[PDB]
Amino acid sequence: VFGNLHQLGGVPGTYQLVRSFLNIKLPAPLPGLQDGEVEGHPVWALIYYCMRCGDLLAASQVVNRAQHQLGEFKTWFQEYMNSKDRRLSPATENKLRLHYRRALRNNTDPYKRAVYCIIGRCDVTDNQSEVADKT
Amino acid sequence: LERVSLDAVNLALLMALLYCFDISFIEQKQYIATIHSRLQDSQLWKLPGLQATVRLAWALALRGISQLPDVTALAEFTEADEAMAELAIADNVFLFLMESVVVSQEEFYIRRVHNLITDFLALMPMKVKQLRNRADEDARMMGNEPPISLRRDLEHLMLLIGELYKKNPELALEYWCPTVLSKFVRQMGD
Repeated sequence: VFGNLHQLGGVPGTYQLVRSFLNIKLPAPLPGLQDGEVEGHPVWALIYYCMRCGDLLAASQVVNRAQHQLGEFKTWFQEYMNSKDRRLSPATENKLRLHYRRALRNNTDPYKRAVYCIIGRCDVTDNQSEVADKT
Repeated sequence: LERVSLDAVNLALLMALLYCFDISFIEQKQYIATIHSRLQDSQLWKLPGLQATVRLAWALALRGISQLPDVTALAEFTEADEAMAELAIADNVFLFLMESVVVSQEEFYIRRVHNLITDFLALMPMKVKQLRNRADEDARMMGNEPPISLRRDLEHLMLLIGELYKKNPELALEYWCPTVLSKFVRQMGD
């Protein structure tokens, strides 16, 4: 971000810096393919990267604003965040896991899968298909 | 009867079994207690659906029997009844009722069954609510017919009514005549 552009149009907030990474950096040669995008922005990729950065809170906020419909997950994100990040509810974690296996596991947008898998610790057999790009 | 699933012949025995459970008081209740225990154990059998029904039916009755508190105090409801009944529902106890009802000694059968059907309303309402709430939450906003039907236990019950009652007005009147069924209808309307 700290190098030309726009200089990004908006304020230097962390969120925008990541939007820049996702948009300017190599998610697009000349933009496209299989993300879920609203208003020109891959939300799931954003949450994933923000999470990658360590900005969990911001990632949570993005989800809140998201316009999505897996919303139960939204709940499970927030408490994961609230606690020590080992979100352990004696309650639902089990429920989240079932949904992952049935709905999410066989399908979806790579980043969405990443967020579910990583936050949830959903499927211990380990690896994320499309978006592991670095060692 | 187990050593029959499809065999229609099963219907012939339903009068005896329905009425038998209806008159559980006659048994002792050392015996009734023993049956109850054996049945909970018997949850092993999914393949026999009709075992599952009859047992579930017994439970619907047993709850009423426990009214003389000597029995009821002894038992814990969650362990003693709800857990088992719930298991039976999961094991398609409603589905087979629906089948019995849909695929309709007529007097004995109609009378005994309608007693069965009604017992379920009055004694069972906790189960109905449990299932209804379960169903509302379960599906999420590509559902296949099989997925739609899986959880459908409550609707199946409604159909049970529809098949059993159909024609038969006699029976049907019971719903309307006094303002628990009438409660049932109000409930279902919700």
